[PDB]
Amino acid sequence: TSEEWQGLMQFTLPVRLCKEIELFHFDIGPFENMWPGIFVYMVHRSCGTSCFELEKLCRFIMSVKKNYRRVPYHNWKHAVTVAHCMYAILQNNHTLFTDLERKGLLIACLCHDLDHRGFSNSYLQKFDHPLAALYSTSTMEQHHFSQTVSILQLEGHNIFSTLSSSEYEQVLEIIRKAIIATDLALYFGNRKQLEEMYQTGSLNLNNQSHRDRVIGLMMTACDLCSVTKLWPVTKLTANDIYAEFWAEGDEMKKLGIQPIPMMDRDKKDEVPQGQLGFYNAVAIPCYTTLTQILPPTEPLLKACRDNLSQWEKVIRGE
Amino acid sequence: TSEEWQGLMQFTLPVRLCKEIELFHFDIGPFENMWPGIFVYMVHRSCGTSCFELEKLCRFIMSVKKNYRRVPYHNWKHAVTVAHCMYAILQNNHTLFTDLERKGLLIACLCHDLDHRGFSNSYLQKFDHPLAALYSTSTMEQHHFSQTVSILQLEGHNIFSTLSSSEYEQVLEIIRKAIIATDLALYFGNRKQLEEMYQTGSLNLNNQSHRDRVIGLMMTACDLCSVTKLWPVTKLTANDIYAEFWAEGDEMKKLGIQPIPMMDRDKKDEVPQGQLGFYNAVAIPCYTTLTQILPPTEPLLKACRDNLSQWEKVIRGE
Amino acid sequence: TSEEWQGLMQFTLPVRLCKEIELFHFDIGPFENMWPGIFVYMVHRSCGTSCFELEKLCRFIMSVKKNYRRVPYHNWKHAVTVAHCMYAILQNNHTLFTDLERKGLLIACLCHDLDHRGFSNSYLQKFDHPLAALYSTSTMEQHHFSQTVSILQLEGHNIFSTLSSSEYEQVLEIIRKAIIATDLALYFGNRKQLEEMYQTGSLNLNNQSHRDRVIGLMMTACDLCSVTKLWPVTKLTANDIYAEFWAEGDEMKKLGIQPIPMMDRDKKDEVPQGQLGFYNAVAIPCYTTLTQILPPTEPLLKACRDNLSQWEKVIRGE
Ligand SMILES: COc1cc2nncc(-c3cnc(N4CCC(C(C)(C)O)CC4)c(C)c3)c2cc1OC
Ligand SMILES: COc1cc2nncc(-c3cnc(N4CCC(C(C)(C)O)CC4)c(C)c3)c2cc1OC
Ligand SMILES: COc1cc2nncc(-c3cnc(N4CCC(C(C)(C)O)CC4)c(C)c3)c2cc1OC
Ligand SMILES: [Zn+2]
Ligand SMILES: [Zn+2]
Ligand SMILES: [Zn+2]
Ligand SMILES: [Zn+2]
Ligand SMILES: [Zn+2]
Ligand SMILES: [Zn+2]
Repeated sequence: TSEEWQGLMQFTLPVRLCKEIELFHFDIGPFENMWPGIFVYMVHRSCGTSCFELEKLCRFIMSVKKNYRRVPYHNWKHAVTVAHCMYAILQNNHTLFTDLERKGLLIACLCHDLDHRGFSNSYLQKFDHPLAALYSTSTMEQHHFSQTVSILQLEGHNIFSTLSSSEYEQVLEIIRKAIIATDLALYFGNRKQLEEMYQTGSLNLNNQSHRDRVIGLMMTACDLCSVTKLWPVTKLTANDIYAEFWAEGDEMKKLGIQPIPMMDRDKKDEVPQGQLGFYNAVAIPCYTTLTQILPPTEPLLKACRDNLSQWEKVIRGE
Repeated sequence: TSEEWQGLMQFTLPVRLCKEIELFHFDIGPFENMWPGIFVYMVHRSCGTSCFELEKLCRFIMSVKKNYRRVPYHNWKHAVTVAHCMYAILQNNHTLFTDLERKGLLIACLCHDLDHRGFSNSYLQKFDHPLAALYSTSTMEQHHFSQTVSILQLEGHNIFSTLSSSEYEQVLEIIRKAIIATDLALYFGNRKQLEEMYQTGSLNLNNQSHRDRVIGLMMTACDLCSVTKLWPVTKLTANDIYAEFWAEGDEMKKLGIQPIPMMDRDKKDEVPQGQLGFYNAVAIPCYTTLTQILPPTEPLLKACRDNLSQWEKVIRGE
Repeated sequence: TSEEWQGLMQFTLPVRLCKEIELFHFDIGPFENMWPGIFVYMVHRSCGTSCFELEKLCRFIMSVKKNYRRVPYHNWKHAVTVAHCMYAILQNNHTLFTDLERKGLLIACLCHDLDHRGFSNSYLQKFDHPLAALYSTSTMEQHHFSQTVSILQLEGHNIFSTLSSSEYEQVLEIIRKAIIATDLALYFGNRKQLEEMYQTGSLNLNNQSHRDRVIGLMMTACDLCSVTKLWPVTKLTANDIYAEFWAEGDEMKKLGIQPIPMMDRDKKDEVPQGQLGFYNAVAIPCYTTLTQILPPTEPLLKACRDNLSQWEKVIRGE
């Protein structure tokens, strides 16, 4: 049979990639046509060679790719990079997650920014975009999930077709919650709640609502993982992130609204301080809390701390 | 019937766009997939919901879009922007124009830069481009009109198929004259003639040759409308315009010909003075004459004057 | 018949292009859709109007075009530019080459960088790219030839189908050797061998191994021809070349490896000196040796010397 042939197959990457893909700070490289193979490899090791029908999975991946746009940062590369961070979290916390959760989270990560234009929810609201009228909160993230479902509904694209309806509904809920959690506006309340539950000892991974929160934080951690790479990667990725911010800032000015300094290309000198503020208020607390809840995710925090030191070095002019 | 269903339909934009589209200084935004809807809305309000068969119009628009190139300034965005300026002129001078003229001018504006490479007529002549051998004068503009006719001749693309042959020939003439008028080399003689006719009182909109001239000036005014937007839009658009000039300047240097300072990227410091010269010699007289002939177009002149003040502010280092 | 109709046809370029295409320092221009016609013209003058079936040749050219990537320098424009330099060498040494060699070398030049990503062999090795595992030496060049053969094997794409098998095998060998010779790592040993054979008088164009070497040097000379154009072209092309180097340098840093100064975007100030070093160690000796072997290629050397003087002028701050 088809599932039998797939059970005998072994997907391999080049030697260097096989070794370094296990590292949290792994970079997926500039060869776009290798990314699908990298994702499939990650799925095979974390879930198993029989989790998805290979032909369907490849079809799904290429359709997802086609629905990411040619923008500086929120592109196809970002999707696969976020998926890799989730892979590393899953592999280092392997006894914690179900089969469905492992399937769902890698797929959710790949799909989490589908059809992103490179603008924030705030801009869409201010521009009075049709999407903002349809989704009052988490505008883009609700759209990302809608795009995911549309791709799954295409002929030969339902990678979950072997699941029972019960399991199908469960994995789609996992995916929906995970994608919505990537709305950074929801992160602040989530981390604060998780911190309180961790300190009191009420935090229980057997409680579904607690579990959803932890997954939500994992999604933030993966989404922000540019700050957890080695310095050369972290610095170069920041260029792409700010390219998008400045473009939004330009568009804000066109609406007659002065953008925040983060999005203003006339205030490039304020970036190092802005980075310091971002690490202190967002990135460091994210990985600190995640490390508390999941100690094997420690390397993410260490790398984030190291990049913080590097930005401080920039500020001093060193 | 089909025309009956269309008569009952109402096309609407988001609330902010409905309000601000009526403003001369409106910016169409960075969401490309909203531009076709914006154009259709403008056609519906200025001409009527029964001027074009909707399915044919949409097919036509997408084909026009496909025939604009990915260049910094003479692109699909420019086409829709010029069309909007014409919409605002038409709406504020609504008793003056026939049904055919309103149809023709919006379509002419959308098609006026079809297949533009981002190079001027002068460069094509000097490079000895096949187009320059075919069209000795108004080289690109003659090509734009030829592209328009080619699109109209495609199956299911003749948006004027309901017109009589007499009316069809009239609208195509309106379109041809309007597109040729966007050759800025022809503007100087046209404005000068219009100024003389306005001062003597010989200018008569009932005279076809006079009428053609006024339409020609309207086309220049719409074509140049970047200088009539608010300062943030005007300044950012100037970046795109000069990107193309510098690219042509590079190509001129490759032919062994020193380009004019306007096209020389080594002389970026001369841009503010070059802008002052452009407003004084071209933009201000254009909108001054247009305002004299059509007083409701006044906001274009006011905005042009304000941008002139801003460029003077740049020169002073303020 | 079909070959008879083609024998009566005459392909012509615009007047300026017909004249200036014969010059070694000719620039092909920014009009992409004219490049196929330029190549066909060169083939017709150097080989003959009956060397290729026109319909097959055009199909082949468009497929080759489709398999070049949108990279700063190793793109479709580079392919046609290298082909032009070969055309000029062939035309000025017209009694030396067979029909097969003229066919082969122009096609080899057009195909010599097929599917280039803008990265060197060294980067692919260090990234552990699948291609490096398959081709241990001349990694990209072996891939370029493989892409060439794949295009020729497509239906209606075998432009050499009229050749006998013997001749077909000969032209494919000419093409293979020529493409492999564009590996600049192989150039240094080749030029050194040719210099020794020239000085002793052992160099004999009737010896196949000697002939292969000379063709190899011709391929280097054509590949590097940016340094043989007039200064404005040479300077602007250098921008594209370094754009690719800096991108590779960024990727090297992402692997945790400090790149050589040539590829480091933080060391832009070292470029003029790097250019001086490149001309002295690579470009000048290449064209000096080529001019010794083929005196009519002299203009390439003169232009290279002139560009060397220009870079020295930059260093002095003049
Ligand atoms: C590496 O640096 C960053 C990475 C990042 N990665 N992902 C997301 C962001 C980022 C994206 N947007 C953010 N917002 C959006 C809303 C904006 C307001 C609400 C003021 O419109 C506040 C800032 C914030 C705070 C961060 C982010 C920001 C970064 O620097 C500020
Ligand atoms: C906002 O600034 C401009 C907007 C513009 N929008 N549209 C068109 C132009 C522009 C385009 N080209 C122009 N020409 C072309 C011919 C050129 C010669 C004839 C010397 O080759 C003279 C300048 C001129 C004078 C203006 C134009 C120029 C502008 O600044 C000079
Ligand atoms: C116009 O300037 C150049 C044109 C060029 N055109 N083609 C190729 C190159 C070029 C491409 N790569 C080169 N290498 C690749 C290997 C690299 C090592 C082996 C150190 O990785 C040494 C430099 C070298 C020496 C030259 C080249 C380099 C140039 O400047 C250095
Ligand atoms: Zn997102
Ligand atoms: Zn994201
Ligand atoms: Zn034009
Ligand atoms: Zn225009
Ligand atoms: Zn090469
Ligand atoms: Zn090459």
